[PDB]
Amino acid sequence: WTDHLHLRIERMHWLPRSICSLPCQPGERKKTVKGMPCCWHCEPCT
Amino acid sequence: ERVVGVIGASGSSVSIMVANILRLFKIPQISYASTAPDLSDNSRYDFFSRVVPSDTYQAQAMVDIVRALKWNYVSTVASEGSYGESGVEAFIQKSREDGGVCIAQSVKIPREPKAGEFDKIIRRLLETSNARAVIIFANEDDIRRVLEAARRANQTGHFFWMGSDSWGSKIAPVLHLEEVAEGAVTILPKRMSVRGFDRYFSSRTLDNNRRNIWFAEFWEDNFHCKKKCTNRERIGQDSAYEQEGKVQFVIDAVYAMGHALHAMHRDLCPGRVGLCPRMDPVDGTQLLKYIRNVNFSGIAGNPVTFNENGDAPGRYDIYQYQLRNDSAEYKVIGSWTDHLHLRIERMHWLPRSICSLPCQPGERKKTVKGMPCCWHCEPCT
Amino acid sequence: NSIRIDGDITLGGLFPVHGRGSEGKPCGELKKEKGIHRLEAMLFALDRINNDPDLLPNITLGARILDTCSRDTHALEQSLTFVQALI
Repeated sequence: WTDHLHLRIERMHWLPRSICSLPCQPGERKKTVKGMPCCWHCEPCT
Repeated sequence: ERVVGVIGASGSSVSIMVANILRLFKIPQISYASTAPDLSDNSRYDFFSRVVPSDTYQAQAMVDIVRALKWNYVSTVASEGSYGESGVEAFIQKSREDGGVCIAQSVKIPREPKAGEFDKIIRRLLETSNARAVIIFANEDDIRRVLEAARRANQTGHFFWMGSDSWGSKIAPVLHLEEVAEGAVTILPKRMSVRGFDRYFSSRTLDNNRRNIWFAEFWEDNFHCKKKCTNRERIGQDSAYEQEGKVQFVIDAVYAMGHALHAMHRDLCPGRVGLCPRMDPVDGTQLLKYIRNVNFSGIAGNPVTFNENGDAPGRYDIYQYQLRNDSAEYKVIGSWTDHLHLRIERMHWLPRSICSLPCQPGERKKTVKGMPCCWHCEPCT
Repeated sequence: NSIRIDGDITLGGLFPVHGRGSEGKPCGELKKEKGIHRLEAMLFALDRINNDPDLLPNITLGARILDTCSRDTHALEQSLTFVQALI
């Protein structure tokens, strides 16, 4: 890090997933969130 | 000329660097407004026997207040320095331990405002309209600017400001009237108007005392002159002054120090009426112990006691600032020594800062989240 | 004690030789990995500076290192000793 990130993903050994609310890839549920853009809640509308 | 004891400063951040330095030279320090709990430990500042209770009692009183007011979604705003950080940390800890009053957002006020920073606080608070009541732990300098910024936001009555120890029964922080600070809650330790101090102040002029070098600019600020002003003007019936809430604590601290010195002269020195040679090199530990072992009645009759940590027993009063259409003044509303005694009937000339309105009277269920303050409505089929 | 050697220029030093002690004692377990390595680094740098003719010729640099114990009070006391020695 020299004011420009040079991270090497090929040398990462533990890919990790630290996400509050799992995303909805098919997009069949409404994306509702609280008063903070932190969790993408999926609501299965009718 | 040698100082046996020094009265501690008001600011907790200032008091920390005062007390750690003075601990090296072994001189006890007694404060009147530094109530930060991080100075109450008898391992980092031993020479800090203060005559005011810590901020843990203030946090307990605040959480009791919001519990009695049915408030569960309260925002937190703190300025830089130890006092605000310790106060908000104690408030968060005491609210998390019991009552379930979580914190929506934590806002920080830097020591070096850049104009644009203060109006950032107001629009960061406005991003969560559910959080109405806001806890303020800053001093008057940041409080006035926060109130001014909120006034320009055209959000009168939306925020239920809560006053900290530094926002007690004072005129300067509430100089914005009720245009943006209508009915603001306030907590202050158990003060009492000093008749002797009032009599002393009633006989003070510009040329009366030459010791107070700051009195010249004090008079200049009171009446703008060097618009020339006369020397015969009286400040008693022309400035509408009001003594500060902590001056009684200053007098109490001075009385306690004098009592400790009298006890030292009675015990260590012989029955003479002068300073014995043994008392000329005053020992810091002995004087600190004597201060901790004082017992006398104050001007208001309240007992003065010192514990192992050098903190006064918990005693607080809760007031509210609002206009009664006749005269805007502070009135004793609630008392707090060990349990809340707030008077509901004398509040808001009763609103609740609920995170979410009730979902349904059995029509739909309510769920919780990481913070158990908001009842998320969920329609059962 | 501490590390005090004679020199034309006396440089002060605070190093966390000991860890953060509990309430029983101000100084806890000595940090051999942390404190001693930095102590030896400063000593080696001072020796190299003294032995370097290009940097401060005919001038030696003293050592004024005292223990910190990873405690604010202990470090402030050591700085008090520093300022007392200076005055």
